Amino acid sequence: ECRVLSIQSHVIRGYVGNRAATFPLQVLGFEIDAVNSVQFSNHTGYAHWKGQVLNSDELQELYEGLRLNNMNKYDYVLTGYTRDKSFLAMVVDIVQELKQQNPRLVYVCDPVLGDKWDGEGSMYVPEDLLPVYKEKVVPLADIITPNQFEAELLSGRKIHSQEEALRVMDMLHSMGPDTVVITSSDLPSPQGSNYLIVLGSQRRRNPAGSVVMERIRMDIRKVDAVFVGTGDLFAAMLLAWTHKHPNNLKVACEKTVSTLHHVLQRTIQCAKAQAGVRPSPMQLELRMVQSKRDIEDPEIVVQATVL
Amino acid sequence: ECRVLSIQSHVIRGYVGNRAATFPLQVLGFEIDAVNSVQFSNHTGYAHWKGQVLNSDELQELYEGLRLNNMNKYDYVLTGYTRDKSFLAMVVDIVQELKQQNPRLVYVCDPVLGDKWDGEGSMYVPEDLLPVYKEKVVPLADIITPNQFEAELLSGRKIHSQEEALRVMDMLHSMGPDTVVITSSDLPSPQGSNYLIVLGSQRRVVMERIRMDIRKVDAVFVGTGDLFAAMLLAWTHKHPNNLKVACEKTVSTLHHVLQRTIQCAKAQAGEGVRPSPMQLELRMVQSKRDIEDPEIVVQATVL
Ligand SMILES: Cn1c(=O)c2[nH]cnc2n(C)c1=O
Ligand SMILES: Cn1c(=O)c2[nH]cnc2n(C)c1=O
Ligand code: NA
Ligand code: NA
Repeated sequence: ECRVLSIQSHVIRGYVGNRAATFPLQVLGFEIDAVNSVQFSNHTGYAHWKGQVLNSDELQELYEGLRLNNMNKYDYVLTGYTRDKSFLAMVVDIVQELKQQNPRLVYVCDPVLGDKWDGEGSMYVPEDLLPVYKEKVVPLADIITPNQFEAELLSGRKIHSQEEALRVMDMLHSMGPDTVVITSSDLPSPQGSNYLIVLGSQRRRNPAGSVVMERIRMDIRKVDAVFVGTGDLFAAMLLAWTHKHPNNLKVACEKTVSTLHHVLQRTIQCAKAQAGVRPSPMQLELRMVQSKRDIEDPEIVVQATVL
Repeated sequence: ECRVLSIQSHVIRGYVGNRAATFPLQVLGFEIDAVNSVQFSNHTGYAHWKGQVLNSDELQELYEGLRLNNMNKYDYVLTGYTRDKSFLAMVVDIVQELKQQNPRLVYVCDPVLGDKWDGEGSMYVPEDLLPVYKEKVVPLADIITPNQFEAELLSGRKIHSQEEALRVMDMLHSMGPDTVVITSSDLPSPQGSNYLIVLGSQRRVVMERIRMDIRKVDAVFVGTGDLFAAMLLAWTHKHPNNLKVACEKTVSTLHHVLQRTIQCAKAQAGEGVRPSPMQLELRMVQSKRDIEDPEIVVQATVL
């Protein structure tokens, strides 16, 4: 089996965090264990929400149970939105130990920090997490999925073009991860302003022992709606597809993105049908269960360009 | 869509409570929402375990979030192992309101209280819960899945035979639930000493009673009851007026999961060697196909 330790948020209603990542990965045959970092009624995008949060001591306690039972052996660790520094610090110590047990362990990290909605975006998490991500998390990460804003904060350099983005990706590689994917863009696109850019870069040592790097690009059609959990789903699927195609970033990224496409298209349709009228957050909840078939064998609806 | 609110335990490693009921129900297309009554590193059958418990106040606030957003509309509610009196009490108040919100809501309840090994009965929860189950839970439930021991405790009458079991089930029906299934019993089967009898009764007035003779296994699995209730919910949903088929698919599904689980357990633990709780964890993920369309391997007989 292939074991994944996913430490993310949980909601009763809806799909974000572990709710967005668990079903798909289970459907794909992964033994995914879910540590819920928070338990809320629904995501914070709704008008109302209530719930509890897990603290760093409780996380450590849970890991103790696993350790005591000699069940602290994983192939992958997967994290995303993290709200607290001591929690993030604990996540770091846990990954560090799991990597000692298994040096081949792959840590997939979605470095959630914030986004843009003008020019100079804003953060979604305490600023004191940035230094921890820079000095502790990223260095341990093997695969990261920052958006442009996050790539800039992590690298400490702004991005105004594709070449600058690639330079940032090289900087991020030097910080630690062999696979870097700047998930969202807003860089010029030959197809217009209705498209966003996805850039991916993967460094690996081939059979002959040569260290090479593969770079790809995708121009994805934007959507006129605010979805939640897509980044969590993107990271989970990237994990799954790079696992299946370890030396082919292109195919891995094309399947990840296509899976997202099918889920979002189905979600958009159902959302509209449930009215007209801008759908509510509830109606825009990802149609995960209904996308089982697309998750298993996604029809490739987009092709990446080689860089 | 068919929404299900499942209030059960959560474990990081393994499959029990919500871990045993969610994946299968999702695979089957249900929009199941999971309220984790606890979050443990693994079930209590291991040498060690750590975790936290959700208290009744936390359950209420989580529900408040749903209510405030008008997301308190469910087609089903699913509960199982509960340990606190106050938590269970909070659970009935919620089902109470959810039923007020949706009169057609079906409440599937697995009355976890205890079980009888050799002959004597052992309790799994504080006895201060029995009164709550009898007086408030069961009366609210529409489908219950007690083993023989639990049925005896709920009805207050002992069972020594099949017809006494059916009379107890008639008693449980009068208490409220239209569907009653005795998932496990000490009753004898002509199939041999290695089989146990399962009895089901559904009211809809017409009554449908069925019987299944199931093979036993010299191994202790955790989460099977949780999975049984989830699947019974799923299949009774697909076949609402046919307890016979709903139970054959439910039991057939468990068979495939346990069969696969036992084989992998022995493969990991050499022949002759008794598998550990870790090796005995249900092989849920690998049973996706069996959950979607279970090959029928057991026939129920209409009584
Ligand atoms: C996007 N998103 C959310 O909106 C959210 N809300 C609560 N947890 C959450 N998590 C983990 C998340 O990733
Ligand atoms: C059988 N069983 C257990 O033994 C257990 N232990 C902790 N949660 C548990 N749940 C939800 C359960 O169903
Ligand atoms: Na992101
Ligand atoms: Na039981």
